[PDB]
Amino acid sequence: HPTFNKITPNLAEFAFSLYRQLAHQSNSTNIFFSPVSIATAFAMLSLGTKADTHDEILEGLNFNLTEIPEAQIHEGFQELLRTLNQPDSQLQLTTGNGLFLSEGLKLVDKFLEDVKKLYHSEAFTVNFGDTEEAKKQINDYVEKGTQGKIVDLVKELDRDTVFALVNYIFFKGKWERPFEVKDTEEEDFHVDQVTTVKVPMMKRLGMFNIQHCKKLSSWVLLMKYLGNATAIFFLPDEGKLQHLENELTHDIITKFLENEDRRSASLHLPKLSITGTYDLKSVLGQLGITKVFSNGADLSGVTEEAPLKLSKAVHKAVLTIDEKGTEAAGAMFLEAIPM
Amino acid sequence: SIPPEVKFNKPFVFLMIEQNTKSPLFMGKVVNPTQK
Ligand SMILES: *[C@@H]1O[C@H](CO)[C@@H](O[C@@H]2O[C@H](CO)[C@@H](O[C@@H]3O[C@H](CO[C@H]4O[C@H](CO)[C@@H](O)[C@H](O)[C@@H]4O[C@@H]4O[C@H](CO)[C@@H](O)[C@H](O)[C@H]4NC(C)=O)[C@@H](O)[C@H](O[C@H]4O[C@H](CO)[C@@H](O)[C@H](O)[C@@H]4O)[C@@H]3O)[C@H](O)[C@H]2NC(C)=O)[C@H](O)[C@H]1NC(C)=O
Ligand SMILES: *[C@@H]1O[C@H](CO)[C@@H](O[C@@H]2O[C@H](CO)[C@@H](O)[C@H](O)[C@H]2NC(C)=O)[C@H](O)[C@H]1NC(C)=O
Ligand SMILES: *[C@H]1O[C@H](CO)[C@@H](O[C@@H]2O[C@H](CO)[C@@H](O)[C@H](O)[C@H]2NC(C)=O)[C@H](O)[C@H]1NC(C)=O
Repeated sequence: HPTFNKITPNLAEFAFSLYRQLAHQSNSTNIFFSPVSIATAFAMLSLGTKADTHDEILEGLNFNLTEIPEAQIHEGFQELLRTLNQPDSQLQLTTGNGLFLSEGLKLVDKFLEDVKKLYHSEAFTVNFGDTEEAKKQINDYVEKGTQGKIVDLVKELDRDTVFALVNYIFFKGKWERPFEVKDTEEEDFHVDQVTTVKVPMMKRLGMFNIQHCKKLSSWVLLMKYLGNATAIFFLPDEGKLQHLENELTHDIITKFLENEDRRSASLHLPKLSITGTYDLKSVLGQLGITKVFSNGADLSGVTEEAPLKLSKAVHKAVLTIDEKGTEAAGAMFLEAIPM
Repeated sequence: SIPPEVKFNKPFVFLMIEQNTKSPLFMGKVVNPTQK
C-alpha cells in the first residue's frame, strides 16, 4: 500500500551514491550527513522547476521518471515526512521545511500551496536588505528546530538573495542495551597506518546482533534504539575498507534488517563527537546536478519577475553517540539569486 | 578469545535507519574521532 517504500530505495541508493563521492574527496577525514535532509530539500525545490533543470534534480536523486511518475514522487515524500513526524513515545525524531522569501517577490501561488501541502513547509517573509538580520533570523529557525545542536548554518548570506529554502532534522534516541559507564575506558584507535589516537572506549560483553559477511569482508553490528529506529555499524577487515564501501546496497541492508539473531561477543566501541559541513555544489555536479546552479537554471516555477539561480547548497550535520544512545542533527541551506 | 573479541578500533562506516520506512536517516564514516 504505502508510498515511502516506493521511494525508500531511491533514497537509499542516492545516499550511497552520494557517499561514494564524498569518499573520493579525502580518504583522511570524517564524514557525516543526512541523506534525508539533503534530499527532501532538493525535492521540494524541484517543485518550481521546469525542463532540463527539474529533470536533472529528480533524476540525480536516483529517480527513474519513466518508471515512476513525477506526481507520485512527492506523494511519496509527503508520506515519509508525515510518518517521521509521528511521536514515538520513547524516541524523538522531527524535521521541518522552511521558505524565507523577500518582501518584493510575487510567487506562483500554486507552487506555494504545493510546498505548503506536500512538504508541509512553513512560510516566512523577510527583507534581504538587512543581511545580518536576515542571516540571524534563519539561524534561529535551525537552532530552534535542531534544539541548539546546529547553530551556524549560514555563514555568509549573499547581499542579493531573493529567497532561501531550509530544512532541518533532529534525532534523539537511547539504546535498548545501553552501556554501563563504569566500563568505559581509554584505548587506542588506529586511524592511519602511523596515527594513533586515545579514545574513550565503551564496553559490554553480552548478547549482540552481530555477525560477519565474507561478502562485505566485515563485521556488522545492529543496535536498536528504543522505538522505531536502529543503528548499523560496519567494521571492515584489514585492507577491505574501500571494498566495503563499494559493495553496500539497499537490499543488503534490508537483509540485515530482517535478521534478529543474537550471538555472544565482547564489544568495544568509541564514544563520538563529529561534525560534517559541506558545500554540496561540486558534488551534486558529479552526480549530474548542474543546471540549477547555472545560467541555464529555470525556476519559472517560483516566480515570473526574474530568472533566479541556486548559488549555494550547503549542508551540515552533527552526531554524538555515548553509553546512553545517540543524539544527531542535520540541516540544508539553499540560496537563490538572480542571474 | 571466547566470546570473540570485536573491537571498533579503526575506521568504520555506519548508519541510521528509521524502521517503519526503512529510510536512511544519517550516514557516516569515522576516520578520526578527535578531529571534530
Ligand atoms: C589514504 O590513502 C593513502 C594512499 O594514497 C594511504 O597512505 C599511503 O600508505 C603507505 C602505507 O605504508 C605510505 O608509505 C609508507 O612510507 C614510509 C617511508 O616513507 C618514505 O618512503 C615512501 C616510499 O618508499 C614514500 O611513500 C614516502 O613519501 C617517503 O618517501 C618520499 O618518497 C618520494 C618518492 O620517491 C621522494 O620523492 C621523497 O624525497 C621521499 N621523502 C620524503 C621525506 O618525502 C615507509 O616506512 C612505510 O612502510 C611501512 O608500511 C608498509 C605498508 O604496510 C609496509 O609494507 C612496510 O613494511 C612498513 O611497515 C610505508 O611504505 C604512503 O606514504 C601513504 N601515501 C601515499 C600517497 O602513498 C593511507 O593509508 C590512506 N589513509 C586512510 C585510508 O585513512
Ligand atoms: C529507467 O530504468 C531502466 C532500468 O535501469 C533503464 O533501462 C535500461 O537501461 C540500460 C542503459 O541504457 C539499457 O542497456 C537497458 O536495455 C535498459 N532496459 C530496458 C528494459 O530497456 C532506463 O534507461 C531508465 N529510463 C530512462 C529514460 O533513462
Ligand atoms: C513507532 O511507530 C509505530 C508505528 O509503526 C507506532 O505505533 C502505532 O502507535 C499508535 C499510537 O501512537 C497506535 O494507535 C497504533 O496502533 C500503533 N501501531 C500501528 C501499526 O500504527 C509506535 O508508537 C512507534 N514507537 C514505538 C515505541 O512503538
